[PDB]
Amino acid sequence: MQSNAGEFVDLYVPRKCSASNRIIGAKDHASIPMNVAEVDKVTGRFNGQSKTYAICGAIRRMGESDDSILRLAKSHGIVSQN
Amino acid sequence: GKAGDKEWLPVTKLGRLVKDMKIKSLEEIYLFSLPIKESEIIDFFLGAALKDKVLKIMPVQKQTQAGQRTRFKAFVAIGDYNGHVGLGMKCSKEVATAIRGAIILAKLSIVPVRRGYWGNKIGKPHTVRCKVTGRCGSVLVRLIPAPRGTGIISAPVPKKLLLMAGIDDCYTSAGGCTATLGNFAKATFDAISKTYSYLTPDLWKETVFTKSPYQEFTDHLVKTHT
Amino acid sequence: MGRVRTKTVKKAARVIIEKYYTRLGNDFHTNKRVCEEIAIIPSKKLRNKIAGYVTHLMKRIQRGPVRGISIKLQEEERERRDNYVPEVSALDQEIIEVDPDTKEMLKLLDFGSLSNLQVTQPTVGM
Amino acid sequence: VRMNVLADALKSINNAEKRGKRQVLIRPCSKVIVRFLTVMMKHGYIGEFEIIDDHRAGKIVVNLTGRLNKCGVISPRFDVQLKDLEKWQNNLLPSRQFGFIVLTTSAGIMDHEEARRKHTGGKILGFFF
Amino acid sequence: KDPRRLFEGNALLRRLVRIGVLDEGKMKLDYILGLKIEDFLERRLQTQVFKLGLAKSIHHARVLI
Amino acid sequence: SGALDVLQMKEEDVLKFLAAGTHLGGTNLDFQMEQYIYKRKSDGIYIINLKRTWEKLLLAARAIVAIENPADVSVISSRNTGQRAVLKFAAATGATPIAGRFTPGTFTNQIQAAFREPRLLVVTDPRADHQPLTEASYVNLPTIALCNTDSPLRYVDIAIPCNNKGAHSVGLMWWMLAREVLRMRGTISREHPWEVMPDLYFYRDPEE
RNA sequence: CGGGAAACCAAAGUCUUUGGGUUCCGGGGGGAGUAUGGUUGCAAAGCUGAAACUUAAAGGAAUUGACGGAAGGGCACCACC
Repeated sequence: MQSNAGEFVDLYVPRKCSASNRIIGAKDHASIPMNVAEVDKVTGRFNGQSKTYAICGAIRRMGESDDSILRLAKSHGIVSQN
Repeated sequence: GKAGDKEWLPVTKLGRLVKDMKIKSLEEIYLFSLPIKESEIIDFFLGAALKDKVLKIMPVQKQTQAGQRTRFKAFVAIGDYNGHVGLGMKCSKEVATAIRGAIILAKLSIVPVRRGYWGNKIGKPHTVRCKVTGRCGSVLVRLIPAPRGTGIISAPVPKKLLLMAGIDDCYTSAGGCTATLGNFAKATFDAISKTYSYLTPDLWKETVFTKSPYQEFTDHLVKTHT
Repeated sequence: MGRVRTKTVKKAARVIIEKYYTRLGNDFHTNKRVCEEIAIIPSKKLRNKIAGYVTHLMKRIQRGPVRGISIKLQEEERERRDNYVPEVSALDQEIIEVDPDTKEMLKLLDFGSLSNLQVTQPTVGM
Repeated sequence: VRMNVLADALKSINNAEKRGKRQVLIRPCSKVIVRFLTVMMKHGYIGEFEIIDDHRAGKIVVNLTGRLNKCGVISPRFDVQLKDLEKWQNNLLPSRQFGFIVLTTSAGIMDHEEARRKHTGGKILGFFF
Repeated sequence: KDPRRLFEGNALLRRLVRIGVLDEGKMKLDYILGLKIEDFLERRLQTQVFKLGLAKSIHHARVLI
Repeated sequence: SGALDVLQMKEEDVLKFLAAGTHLGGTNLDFQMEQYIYKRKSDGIYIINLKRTWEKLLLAARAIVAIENPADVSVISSRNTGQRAVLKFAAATGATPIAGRFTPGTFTNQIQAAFREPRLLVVTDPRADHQPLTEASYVNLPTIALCNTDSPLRYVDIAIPCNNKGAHSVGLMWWMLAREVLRMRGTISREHPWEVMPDLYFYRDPEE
């Protein structure tokens, strides 16, 4: 949303679904993401450091949010042979 | 002014962050898509310097045992002039309450508007990024971007809503029973709100995004009560 | 019947009992005195009607926990009861008896286990 | 039966993206479908696609992101006169700025921007944004 | 660059500027689009004969003229 | 694997699971659950993928850690088989509770006396606990859930396939979650075994 | 999902983001399927089908009472027993 002199105008840049790459817009409160903890490898020891995904109202109402998370979590770990 | 400010106290964590000066703009709420249940939140973050215009009064009624009943319905719109607006309809026993509640309802509903450039983007957005339409029970309003000086070409009621929204120039076409005002304003309200939903190519790329002020402020938003 | 206690009364009874159980009693005569000490009630007939219904409750509570009333002592009693656990029941006794496939469930799960086979017959819907 | 084949491919796509789908199998495909899928691709509105070869007419798999609000087809394929292109994009595009009208000209199936630059014109195929 | 746009655009601008109605950055078409009535109204006699003392009223001005 | 090793399967657990008869799965699959399914037993019944049941449970556990204030993860059950179960989970991990008649207007509706703003809901039957699952979707709160093969997938992100027909399957899975979360961001340390007997989770019930 | 004014509708969906093929009928309500000419019919009638004039609502859907010689309901010696 540039303006004349490369300036950034209007007022915000919305987050985009983690499954459908579609704008979460802005009053659709039937939607939320999901912070997964990073682990200090080895195992346990929750260390931050979120691995995070945002899922749209749409996907969730269509009886996905879950799987989407899995394509999301495995593709970037953890989660394997799902 | 001096009348003795109330004592808002918040039900909601979102509210605590706002009063604490932890949340400062609605954008945070909008990006997070936090629901807003306490009207004061809207009041503190914006609304200050936001003006509410009452659109309509028309009465209705329904039948009692021993005959009749009748009551007042008020249609209220709220918005600064830039980028924020809300719409609220209420029916109540008394005009004042109907208006007073309507305003509250309008504020809760406040919505983002994405305002854009008819084409050559100099000196900040005059119109709308794309063309967005909204329908409410057979009335449908279509907003179209227009060149500068075009202004809001809409019916008076719609012009008023679009005005508060902060749109400078826009073309409109309306189909359906335009007469039923509650419907027409509602559709236009849906239309404007749809601008944020449009994905343009500018938007195509993504983002660490945010952690949510709810999470960072979490302690802050569990005070010392219960 | 004709005497159905109204909420203003019934509420007070639930009320007192919640904050008064170990104080209150089995007997009308005494709670009635107690309502003077632990509550401010405007007419004597009301206070009587209250004492009376709350006693009907105490009589009932002291014979089985009653649908919506909680007191510190009753919580403690349930707490202690809610401990029980024997020799224990599964065992299940030497050797699990499987339905097979459930046998093939372990067999193809990389898992040793105790055994027994009796799993055959199909198998109608409804 | 079938009059056109493009219109089916486009619709199939649109319903895929509307569902929340990330792939589609269109059938049966054609040189024109490829060319249109291709113009879309150059611009970002779809990912990569693949023509599978049944011994028949073809089947395409399109992998789609989600930048696509709509890809429509215009029927019939009206003739356009260089200053009817200006009239078309306004009729059916979101802002002057973006979205493409894609037509077929003597010098190739192209988006109207490429049309304006070449300085040729022709008959209108469809659009997207 | 379109001979029609160039030849007539520049002319509209130059005409709009001779009368002071319009200014240079304006003085392109992108700016006339973002213009208004006062800008014309400001150039009539009447308001000038005020604007340099020689009337002291938009009033006086019109009866003077 | 992933996070790197020890965290994998452990026969010890695959033993508790098979014992508790989790994997047994519903005769009616349901479409969104098809992935969980390992194989269909003869005489109709499906074998859930314990390996899959396992890993997701861990994925669940991890999402429960990362919530900073442990209290505001709500473990929920109106089902009896899961009532002591969740009460126990809430005792160990921070985790506030919601058993029995969920009470409508608990997430929407400030005014109410069971008003809660969780940052994570964990539900045990998405069909029995449909109210909480719906209310949660009125206010942007993620959901872990107990799902057998034929449970509603609407508004639930993250499933852990179970059996939820019942027994100890509901007991063990809540147990293992609390066991897992205490390990992560907690302080069990040494994704080594339990001083707590898993029976402690598990339904009570009646009396003669 | 989405549609529709709703009742409803997996088609009445993919319709203002309005464009897959083709065919038919309607443009407030009455006058009227009437007059009149043509046509078909043994006949009874059928098809095509106006106007003058008349009139500001005709109509649809949902909502709620009122009311029922509709169904289950009750309550009272201003009801019966």
